[PDB]
Amino acid sequence: IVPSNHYGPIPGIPVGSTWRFRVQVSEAGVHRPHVGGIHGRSNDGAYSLVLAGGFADEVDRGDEFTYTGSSADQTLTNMNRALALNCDAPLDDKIGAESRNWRAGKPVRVIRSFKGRKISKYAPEEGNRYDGIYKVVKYWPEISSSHGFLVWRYLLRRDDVEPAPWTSEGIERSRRLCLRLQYPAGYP
Amino acid sequence: IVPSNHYGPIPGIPVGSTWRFRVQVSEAGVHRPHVGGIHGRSNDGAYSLVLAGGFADEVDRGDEFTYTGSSADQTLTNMNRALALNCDAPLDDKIGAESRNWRAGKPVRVIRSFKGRKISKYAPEEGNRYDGIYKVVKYWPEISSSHGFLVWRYLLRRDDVEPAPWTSEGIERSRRLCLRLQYPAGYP
DNA sequence: GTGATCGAAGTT
DNA sequence: AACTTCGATCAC
Repeated sequence: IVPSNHYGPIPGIPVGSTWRFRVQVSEAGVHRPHVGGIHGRSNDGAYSLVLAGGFADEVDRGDEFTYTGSSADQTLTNMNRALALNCDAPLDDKIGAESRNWRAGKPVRVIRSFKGRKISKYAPEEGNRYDGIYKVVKYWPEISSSHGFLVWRYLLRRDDVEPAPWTSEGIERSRRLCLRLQYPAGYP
Repeated sequence: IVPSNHYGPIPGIPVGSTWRFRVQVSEAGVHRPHVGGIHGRSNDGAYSLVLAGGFADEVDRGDEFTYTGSSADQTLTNMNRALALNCDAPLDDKIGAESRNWRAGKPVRVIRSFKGRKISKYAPEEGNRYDGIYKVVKYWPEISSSHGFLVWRYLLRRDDVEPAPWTSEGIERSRRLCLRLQYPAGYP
């Protein structure tokens, strides 16, 4: 339906949509990789990402959250560099950079998984929930507090006309459209 | 239908049956893990295994083949110990052991994947093929020729009344039962 | 085809 | 519930 390098929201899929399995999200076109947390291209940008609480030192305030790139020190390559390119700022592989106009940054589809409940209060009760479009305000390398190795950190800030699922308006909208947890066809 | 610790062939499923994906094999009960190559229990034995050519130094003569346990030296624990228990011989975590009566060993369901074509001429053209029951003749630790680290090796020998799929009789049987590559229901 | 990956079942 | 584990997809 849509190309793999599609930026922005997927047509016909409103914020609050929830799928049980990652493969459902892949077939839906929201997040193509079956396993990988980040969908993007190293010489273009990042198209989507998933919060599944993989890092104990990550935070989540809903409108803003931190993200970590994918036994050794991490580097700004592949998906990490892809995510870095979305930031409206010159690329800096040493100390990172901060966007001058964060809203000018490339749009990123953000999906929160229930697995993130161990680090995030905004994680859904079940499955994987599309929470909308976020943008990279800044990024920088740092030593991870959870395993002592260097990791790349990213700041994501929400910029979407669609109301957040945890907000009253988002609740009213999710209820209005009867958005509920969808299992695969004929699931036991 | 059957317990997870079931030894021997799965009822109603003849040798030569082929599925495209591992998940099909999991749901069929032939090999429960979705990813893992070995299905067994560390304090009981091994129930099934998959040949997908993961090790370049493995061999396959059809009736007999070598298998390797799952950056560092391997140990005789978990699935490896499980596979070791199937051998009719005292457990030896130093130099391994050789069965006195290999036919007395515990039965192991063996599934060959097309991925094994790079090392095995017996690997199927497509998907994953159940080739029947094998038994562990012996096992021993050795330095892997493909990455220089210590690995545990296993010798499997076929003992099944059902004819092998590559044999004339197995061909005639597979043809007779119209056994062909099965895709998941409603696959594009 | 080679290299990469915040997924699900099973065992423990 | 934590750990172990020879898939499926898309990026290069």
